[PDB]
Amino acid sequence: NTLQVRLLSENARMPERNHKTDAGYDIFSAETVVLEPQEKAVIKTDVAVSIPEGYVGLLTSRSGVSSKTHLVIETGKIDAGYHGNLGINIKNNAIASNGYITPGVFDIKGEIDLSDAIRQYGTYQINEGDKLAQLVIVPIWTPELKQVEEFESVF
Amino acid sequence: TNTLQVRLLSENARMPERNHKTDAGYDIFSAETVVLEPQEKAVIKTDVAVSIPEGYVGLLTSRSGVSSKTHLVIETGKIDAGYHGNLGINIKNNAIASNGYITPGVFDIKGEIDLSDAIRQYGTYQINEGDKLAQLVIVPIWTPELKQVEEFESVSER
Amino acid sequence: NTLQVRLLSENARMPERNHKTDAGYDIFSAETVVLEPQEKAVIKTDVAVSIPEGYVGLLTSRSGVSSKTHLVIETGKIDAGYHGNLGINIKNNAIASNGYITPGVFDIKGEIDLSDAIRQYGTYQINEGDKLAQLVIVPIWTPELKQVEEFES
Ligand SMILES: O=c1ccn([C@H]2C[C@H](O)[C@@H](COP(=O)(O)NP(=O)(O)OP(=O)(O)O)O2)c(=O)[nH]1
Ligand SMILES: O=c1ccn([C@H]2C[C@H](O)[C@@H](COP(=O)(O)NP(=O)(O)OP(=O)(O)O)O2)c(=O)[nH]1
Ligand SMILES: O=c1ccn([C@H]2C[C@H](O)[C@@H](COP(=O)(O)NP(=O)(O)OP(=O)(O)O)O2)c(=O)[nH]1
Ligand SMILES: [Mg+2]
Ligand SMILES: [Mg+2]
Ligand SMILES: [Mg+2]
Repeated sequence: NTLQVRLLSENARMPERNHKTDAGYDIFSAETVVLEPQEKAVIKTDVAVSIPEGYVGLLTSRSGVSSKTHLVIETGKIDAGYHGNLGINIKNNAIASNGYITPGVFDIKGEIDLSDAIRQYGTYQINEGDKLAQLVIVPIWTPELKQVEEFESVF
Repeated sequence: TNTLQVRLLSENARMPERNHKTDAGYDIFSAETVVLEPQEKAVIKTDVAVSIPEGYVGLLTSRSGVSSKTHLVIETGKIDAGYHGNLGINIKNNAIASNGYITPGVFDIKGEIDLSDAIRQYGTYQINEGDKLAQLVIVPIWTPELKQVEEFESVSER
Repeated sequence: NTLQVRLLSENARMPERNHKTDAGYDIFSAETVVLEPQEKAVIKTDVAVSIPEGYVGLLTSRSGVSSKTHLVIETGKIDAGYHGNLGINIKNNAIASNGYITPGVFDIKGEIDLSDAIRQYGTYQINEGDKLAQLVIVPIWTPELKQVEEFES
């Protein structure tokens, strides 16, 4: 069995399962997005996948990025019927600077890069080609629902 | 197999929906109308019980639309097999303290503004009874016996 | 049908499957960590597991802790080939105190316990041995990727 991947642009990058021990496929950003404190965005990956029916994709966060930054990704559930552009549902959860601006910006590693503008402190800049998320595909059970008045089994 | 038993617990409850055979989960609806102000938490009653078979888990989780377009944050709940109680949606309005700013309207799960009966704080969401708020995705699980060891041995692939 | 578990210290505790009908294994903290508003930390469990290839661990939250407190755990993905100390990626999401301090601290149950110092309000204290998270293991599909110009059946 094989999983079809379709690159939707020149900025897209084939997801990578580097190590046979890895559970997921490394997902890359396909755009450069500046994300200020408390701001939400959907980072385009320019990647389409054709997941077979009987599975679900979990487009989810990386432990490193999650633990070292205020970038919060909401785990996306990829259906078999979705052949469109995979988006990373992200938010910069840092508190508003209320004024403090510095000539640098934070990256997904937590380190500081030189920036084109003097932007608010706690601003992250997601660069094109960044390992931003991972895709873990798991089998699903999708039976038919039967309404009963009582079950036949026993916070 | 190929059947999941569902119990509607009240007149406000609504049968979960698998719209498309291509969908991975079942859409879950709210069984109550809840006003939720900034930074407030609640557990939304669905008035729905399910009987998940042994060897599986339910993931009561968010919808991408609601999550991306609003400040409504659902913490993905893990529904165990043998759990026949009311499924609750673990929700929080993650909007910032609106200070004193109040408007005659409230936000819905779509992000749009509705006219309200009271003048509430800006960023207040109102979850309406019957709203498609979350989805239930059922996944198989591995629940082996645990063996404490001093050192790990290699293991064959699944 | 067995999973290898290694306890890495005296503070460690064997994960427990609560009713045996349950899907995950309750994980306990092996350390005492005081966590103030908006602070992030990785709570050591001092427990290693060897999950075989073809599975993923979901180190995720408990509904009680999650719904009753401001403690936010990001679900960690435990790969096969990770045989190290399992860490709980946690954050006290309580709002920045205005400067308010009380002689007590909040617990993972939401109740107030007396602490040795007068700390900021909304500060949580995770105690050694606290049932903090659970581990749910699910099978995974890791096929080979084939790039296409257009999708087929
Ligand atoms: O909360 C966590 C998350 C991950 N882990 C482990 C499991 C996983 O195998 C490893 C991190 O893997 P991820 O892919 O989730 N993040 P990252 O890509 O940053 O780590 P690495 O560079 O090693 O691949 O650390 C924990 O112990 N606790
Ligand atoms: O973050 C993402 C990115 C993409 N997607 C893709 C994959 C999925 O199949 C599709 C819709 O997923 P949801 O069911 O979570 N969105 P929603 O329920 O709000 O609307 P709809 O089901 O009508 O698309 O969009 C996400 O779900 N989350
Ligand atoms: O959001 C929800 C809604 C319902 N439930 C149900 C299903 C689950 O079987 C039951 C308990 O789930 P958890 O183990 O994750 N929470 P907790 O550990 O606090 O409760 P318990 O002591 O029963 O294990 O509550 C959730 O877990 N999360
Ligand atoms: Mg990784
Ligand atoms: Mg949907
Ligand atoms: Mg539990």
